[PDB]
Amino acid sequence: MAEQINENYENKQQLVEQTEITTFENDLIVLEDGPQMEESLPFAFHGQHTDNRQHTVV
Amino acid sequence: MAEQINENYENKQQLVEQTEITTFENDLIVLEDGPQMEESLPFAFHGQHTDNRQHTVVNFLQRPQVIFDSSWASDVPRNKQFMDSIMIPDDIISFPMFAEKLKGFSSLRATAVITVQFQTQPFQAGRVMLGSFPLPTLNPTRVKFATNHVSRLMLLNHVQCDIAKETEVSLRIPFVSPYNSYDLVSKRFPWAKVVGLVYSPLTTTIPVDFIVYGHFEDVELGCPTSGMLAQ
Amino acid sequence: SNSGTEQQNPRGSSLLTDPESITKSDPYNPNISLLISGEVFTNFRNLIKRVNFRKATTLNGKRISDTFDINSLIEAPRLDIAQYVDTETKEAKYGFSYFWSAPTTLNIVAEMYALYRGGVRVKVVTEKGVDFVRATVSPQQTYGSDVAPTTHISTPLAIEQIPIKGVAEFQIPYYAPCLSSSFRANSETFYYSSGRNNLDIATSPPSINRYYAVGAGDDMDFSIFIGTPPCIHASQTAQFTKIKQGKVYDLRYDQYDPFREVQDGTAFLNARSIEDSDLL
Amino acid sequence: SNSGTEQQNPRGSSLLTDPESITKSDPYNPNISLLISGEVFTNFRNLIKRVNFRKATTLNGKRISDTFDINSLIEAPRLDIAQYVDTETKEAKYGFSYFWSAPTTLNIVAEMYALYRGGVRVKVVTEKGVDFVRATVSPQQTYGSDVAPTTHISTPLAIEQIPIKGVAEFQIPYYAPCLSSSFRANSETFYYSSGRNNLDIATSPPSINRYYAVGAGDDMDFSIFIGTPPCIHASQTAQFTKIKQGKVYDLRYDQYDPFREVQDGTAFLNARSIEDSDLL
Amino acid sequence: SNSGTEQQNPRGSSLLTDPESITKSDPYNPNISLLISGEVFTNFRNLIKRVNFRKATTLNGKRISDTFDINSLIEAPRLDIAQYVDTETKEAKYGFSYFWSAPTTLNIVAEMYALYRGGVRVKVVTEKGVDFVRATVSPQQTYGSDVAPTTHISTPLAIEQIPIKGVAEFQIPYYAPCLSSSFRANSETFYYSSGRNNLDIATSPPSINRYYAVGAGDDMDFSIFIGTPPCIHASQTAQFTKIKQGKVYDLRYDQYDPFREVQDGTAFLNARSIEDSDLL
Repeated sequence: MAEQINENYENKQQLVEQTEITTFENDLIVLEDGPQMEESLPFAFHGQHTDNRQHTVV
Repeated sequence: MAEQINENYENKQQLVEQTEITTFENDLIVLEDGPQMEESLPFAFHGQHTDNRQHTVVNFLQRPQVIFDSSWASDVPRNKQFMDSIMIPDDIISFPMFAEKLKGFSSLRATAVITVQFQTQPFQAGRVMLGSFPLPTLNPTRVKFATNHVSRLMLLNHVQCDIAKETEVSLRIPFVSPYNSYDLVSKRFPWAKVVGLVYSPLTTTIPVDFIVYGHFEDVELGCPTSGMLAQ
Repeated sequence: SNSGTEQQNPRGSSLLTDPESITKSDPYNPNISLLISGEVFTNFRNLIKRVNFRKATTLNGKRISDTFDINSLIEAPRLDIAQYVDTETKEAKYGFSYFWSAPTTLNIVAEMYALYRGGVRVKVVTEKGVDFVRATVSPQQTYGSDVAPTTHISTPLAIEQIPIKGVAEFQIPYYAPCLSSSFRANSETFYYSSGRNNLDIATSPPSINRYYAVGAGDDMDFSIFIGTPPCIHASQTAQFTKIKQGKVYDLRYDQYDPFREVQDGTAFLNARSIEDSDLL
Repeated sequence: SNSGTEQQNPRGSSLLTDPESITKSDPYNPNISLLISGEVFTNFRNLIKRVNFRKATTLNGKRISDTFDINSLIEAPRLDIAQYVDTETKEAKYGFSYFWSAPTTLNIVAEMYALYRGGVRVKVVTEKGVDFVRATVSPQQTYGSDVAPTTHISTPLAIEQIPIKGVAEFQIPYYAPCLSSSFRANSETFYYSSGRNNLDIATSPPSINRYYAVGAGDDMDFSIFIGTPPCIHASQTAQFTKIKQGKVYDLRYDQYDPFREVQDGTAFLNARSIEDSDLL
Repeated sequence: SNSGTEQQNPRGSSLLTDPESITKSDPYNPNISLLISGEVFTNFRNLIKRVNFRKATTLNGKRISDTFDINSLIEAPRLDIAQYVDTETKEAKYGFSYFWSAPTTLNIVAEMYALYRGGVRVKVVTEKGVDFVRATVSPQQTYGSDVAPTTHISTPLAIEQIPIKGVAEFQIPYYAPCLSSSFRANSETFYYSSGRNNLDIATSPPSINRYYAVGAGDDMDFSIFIGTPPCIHASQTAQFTKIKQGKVYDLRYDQYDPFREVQDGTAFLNARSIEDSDLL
């Protein structure tokens, strides 16, 4: 390997987030927010719209 | 220590690579590349160009160097020179083998060794004296009175040769100076003046030939320098 | 990652390790060359063993000998510029040409490297009626003499009998003072890095046409990668411009290979080999 | 390393540690002052013990006394500007001058510091025929009285006999209200930081010339470094411009030292001490 | 610390943790609401239980019924623009007005949220001589029919007797197909998210004036914070501009509350409710 002595740029290996297919590799800052302490309603409350099964593409 | 709280600049202590003499201290990035996984050919494959030995710069100074190669007939009498005077080490380090090596050095502190050969077929007679007057540039008042006569040279540090007995003769002159070393960039303060007198004249017509060698031992080389002065 | 501030793919790093895949997963498929091709290719050291035709000797008479340098065969032949003149309208058309020559499998690999080491293999095809073919190497220069002998008494001799073996195969060893030798032309004259050797192919009875095919001997090895050579498009062999007296092929070539058709291109008028100084 | 973004050699850091050598090795040679000099110098506290001549009293008559302030001796004397007028051509030439004064070893060190603490040593040389010399200190100010006495009855007395000891050596202690005192002039008048003392040197019989040499007493100590004083080149002592009536030395000086030659410079016409406000 | 390069106080961070104090110490004082107020307030879920008056039915005749939508009571009433014309000088003056309406404690909280869930509490005050008051809910729409019935036979009935209980208190449950319903107007027509209910308040004997006070039932809950509503200053209730025929109050209001004075403001001439498109 060609050896490289870097001290002015951080190997920002985070700010690298693949989401299924797309890979973002970012400089400066990555921010994320929303309503905190997220919960979900139990399945009796909804789920009158679905069957008790999942369908893939296969 | 004046205390310093730095958080915006890295104490880039690497990117600092001394290579023998030169120190690089770098910012941004240092890069280095070439053909990877380097090997070397075994020594049988090459090494027909070298001897099984290494030569430093200290040898090249321990090598004998021919200074004189001449003769002297029966016409020169006692108390007269048979060889030219030699300044130590000016008339030695001015030969290219030494001068090319001493270059890049500030100074030299070493004992010098003057060796002289003598050619004689067993029918020749005579004796000859080889002395050394210390620091001739510092006491010029006294040089030619301590070297114009045998018995004022031989009480100095000297070496004699019976022409019909000694075929080689070597005088060891240790370094001696008001200083620590011998300034090479200015060639200041030679520590001896080798002179060669005739202790007794030749008894036949056939002159005698001689070779004068000179080298150094106990060598302490100075600091590396450019070695150039204005003029 | 795939991007950053440091050089993401320098040379020294490309030789050893590949960058991350666009999939951020394993990008490699398994080698199945042996499963489809039926054979595996990994090193040019083996591929140069393949023998193809290299030169042809036609423009001499009915001779009993043909002497020529061996290292010149590791080079690819010189490309020449051909001047064609229209026998009718007298304007010039210009193309390219291999004068009784062509490159080999060997020459495709040897032109990527600087030095060579090992023996060269030469196989000869002659015309009908030839009974024998003999091969001998000689030093080309009796060092210190203005002239070289015309015979030798301790040189190698190798006799092949055509009407019972139609291709005369010879192997010329590596005889040079140095570890690895040079095979391209230079102006060095102080002492030499090439092993300068002749090779004399005889025919009994004497004949005119000699077809030579060259290939790599077992011990063939090249040393220093230097880069891809100057090339010419292979499709340029079939492209032609028509003039009165015939066809002018962009890449003109002779019957170097005694088994290829003679292309229907008219002879040129002047030939000039492309020099290194002609490149613009 | 030798370079960087932080201050590579501030004051507080220079007092304690040196930067890396250009050799990136040990740059230090061993102390051999005792081996060549035969003595070792490390502190100015010892060097001030050396006594040199400081002032001279000539321009009074045949008196039996000479009273003057003690702290003024720790100062270096005032440098004066000398007006010379050419007795012939009547144009002015201008030089420098020490009016019957000169600095001491002590004064070279004391002018780097702000306060002092300890006793001053005064040694006197008189003319021929003087039999005795007496020394006494007195407070210069009877606080709250417009006048000070002309005698005292409990003050120190110290008698040296010249024709049996030619140099009259005295030591004046440190008598001041404060820990460390001040020795330079100020306009402070509310209460005082200097110990204001007189010193009366008598001669029996009364004489005219009194030569004083000053030095540091054992307990001499200075306190706060302030910086290098205003200096004058020592070579300027021998440089002179010639005019009709004689020589005009750039640095003119009197026979302050009863053992130095009298320089052959003509007397000036006016003297003006360099004020702090004269600096440009 | 208190400052930096990252966002020092985003929303998601403000909900959980406060920044460092300016004192760099504990900035918090202990809760003493129970010690001074005598009561503790922490959640608007409890505060909406407070019942205040909301609307009034005056402009009908002597009827025995009054039907109106229930979800409209969770909204704050529409603010109207009032045109006043000077009976003398005939120039227009312009103010604001609540047409026989006003907001409730409930309406201050409900206008910060998007959906609701739970029952609404309605309490009625009638005029003298009324003996009974009856409450019933009905679906407002017989789905799929162009008309809704005028009676029902299985609906809830609730009778309060005024001369022995002067305020007729009723509680209307949450009857809607969805988990949490919507209470504001929309143009959605495909299928519905609101539980559309009527509420019929009867009086025996029939009367004209019906005063309604609304509040939150125990099970009242709002869902999604959306933001502060469009407001009007409460001080604007007392500010007025005088014209010939009387006073013109900036915030004009009717006797919605059967216990408030009738403000001495002249009737307007035209009313226009502020639409969402009128905002500039």
